[PDB]
Amino acid sequence: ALTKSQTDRLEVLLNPKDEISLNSGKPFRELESELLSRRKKDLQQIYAEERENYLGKLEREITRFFVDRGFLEIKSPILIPLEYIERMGIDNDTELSKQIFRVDKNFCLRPMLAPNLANYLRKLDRALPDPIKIFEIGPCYRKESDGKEHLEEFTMLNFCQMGSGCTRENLESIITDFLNHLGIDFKIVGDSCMVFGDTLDVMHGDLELSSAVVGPIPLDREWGIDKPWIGAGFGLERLLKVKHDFKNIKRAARSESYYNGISTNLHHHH
Amino acid sequence: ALTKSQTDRLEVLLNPKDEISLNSGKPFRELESELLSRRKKDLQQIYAEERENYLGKLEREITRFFVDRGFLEIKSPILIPLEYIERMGIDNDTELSKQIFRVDKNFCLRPMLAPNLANYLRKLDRALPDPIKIFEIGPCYRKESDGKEHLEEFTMLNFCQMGSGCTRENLESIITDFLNHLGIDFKIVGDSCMVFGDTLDVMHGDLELSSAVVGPIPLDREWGIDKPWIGAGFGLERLLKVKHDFKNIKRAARSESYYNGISTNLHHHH
Ligand SMILES: Nc1ncnc2c1ncn2[C@@H]1O[C@H](COP(=O)(O)OC(=O)[C@@H](N)CCCC[NH2+]C(=O)OCCc2ccco2)[C@@H](O)[C@H]1O
Ligand SMILES: Nc1ncnc2c1ncn2[C@@H]1O[C@H](COP(=O)(O)OC(=O)[C@@H](N)CCCC[NH2+]C(=O)OCCc2ccco2)[C@@H](O)[C@H]1O
Ligand SMILES: [Mg+2]
Ligand SMILES: [Mg+2]
Ligand SMILES: [Mg+2]
Ligand SMILES: [Mg+2]
Repeated sequence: ALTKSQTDRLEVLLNPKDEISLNSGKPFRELESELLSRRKKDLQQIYAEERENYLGKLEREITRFFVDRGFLEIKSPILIPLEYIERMGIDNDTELSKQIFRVDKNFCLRPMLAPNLANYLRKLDRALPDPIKIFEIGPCYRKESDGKEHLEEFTMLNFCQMGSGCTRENLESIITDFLNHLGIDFKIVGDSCMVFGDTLDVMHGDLELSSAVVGPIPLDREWGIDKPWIGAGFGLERLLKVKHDFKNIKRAARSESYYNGISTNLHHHH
Repeated sequence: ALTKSQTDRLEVLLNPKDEISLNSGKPFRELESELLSRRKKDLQQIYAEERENYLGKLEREITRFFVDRGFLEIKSPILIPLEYIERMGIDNDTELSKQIFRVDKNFCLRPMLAPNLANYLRKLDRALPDPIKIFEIGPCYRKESDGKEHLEEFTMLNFCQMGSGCTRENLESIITDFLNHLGIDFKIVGDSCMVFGDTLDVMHGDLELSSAVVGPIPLDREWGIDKPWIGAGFGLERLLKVKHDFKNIKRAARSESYYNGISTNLHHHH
């Protein structure tokens, strides 16, 4: 019989495609040696052939998709003023407020892309023709209980449009074209959150890929926005989790422990 | 005569290619209106044509260069254990130690990529053939006096090789092939730093593009490295500064104030 420590170690080395059972009586060593060989060969093939990191590669694929559809690529600060949190309507006694990583006294790691993108929409409206279409991909941060679907350090895509064409129909059509491009099935369900109000959540089974919003909303005034807008935020690690059938989202994260979902800890267990 | 406030505002709107003088007596308005028109047209053309962010585009170009030359693309954590700082030989009473953004009690924003990459080298050595070649591009953080050449939030490339081929000659040859690819002239000068010891600094005039190291070094033991290695770190914003002849590195940074070196603040000054 395998101990919990042993079972945990074999789970680390097991990949979704494997058809190997941890409950069929084989000694821990036979199982560990088999899996280590498979994972070493997996890394050897990546190194010999493509050499691209899944998170980087997905960012690049997504970037191409939105640039080709007329959206401006944004790269904004990750370390942001703490004041942006308050101004997003996140009161400091709320749950999301307790998820913020504070830095020094007056800054934080951004938990979302929206405030920076709201500032870009306002500013670009002075220069660009209608409709204004922009997107950003990059790191975001939230203190979490984690579990299998949450990370403290994750990667968000947020695209948005402001001016004409900002209807629920167009928003759903963009989401549909995007997830069709990635080859991911989904449904849309109505939900709500404290910050934006009513949302359209993009679901893969019970897993939330995205929350999306059809503006305008009352918050807009605080960011100097006064036109219709639509936008959606997606977690890249969640997209990878679905695409590669990972059981735990940690396999898709920035990590020292996994590379393209393959364990980097290829020592023997004792 | 222009006030300091006026001169500063016009400097924000001026771009390197402009042949417009702020010292030839024209009223502030004539100058401000001219520059605003140029910058709006610059943004309009980016939006109509390419839509790519310089920092993102450069990351993608660099990634392709190193992947095609046999280096594995790494995406590791930005938020790292504070203990990694100590173990890099950065004592807490040193100057670099005072540049660290601490997060909670036991973490920090990484000020460099090396510790994460050292862990990857050690781990991948259990799986990959000689030589092991890896690189990472991403955000790094240092409290700075700033000025025209430093940012608190910047983007580093670090490539490294471990095993065979880890000579000064090969390191210089990679650096040369890389900067030749980017179309940037440079020289190499010997320097030294507290962490790695003797370095080879890659200079464009008086501007440091990179520090590079030929190992092994005594620090290696603390990271479980015991083979020869070579590596170099480059700032992407510094590369952009040179490529686009920016006067201030802030034009190349993740920002809400500049997009591809063009001011996003296109209001009228009073
Ligand atoms: N902990 C953790 N780990 C992994 N993935 C995670 C995660 N937490 C979230 N995700 C993934 O991100 C997606 C979106 O997160 P969310 O909390 O549901 O939604 C928001 O953060 C929100 N900002 C998304 C965009 C809403 C539309 N708003 C917008 O476009 O604003 C644009 C500009 C503007 C105008 C006025 C105001 O702002 C999760 O679904 C998950 O995948
Ligand atoms: N504040 C600020 N703003 C803009 N750009 C900045 C900046 N500070 C630095 N830069 C740019 O980064 C380049 C490198 O920074 P550095 O301090 O000179 O050098 C280092 O950080 C160092 N880690 C670079 C790599 C050295 C080689 N080491 C390595 O490859 O390790 C690999 C693994 C290993 C094995 C054993 C131990 O580790 C600046 O030149 C500037 O452009
Ligand atoms: Mg949540
Ligand atoms: Mg949601
Ligand atoms: Mg320095
Ligand atoms: Mg240096």
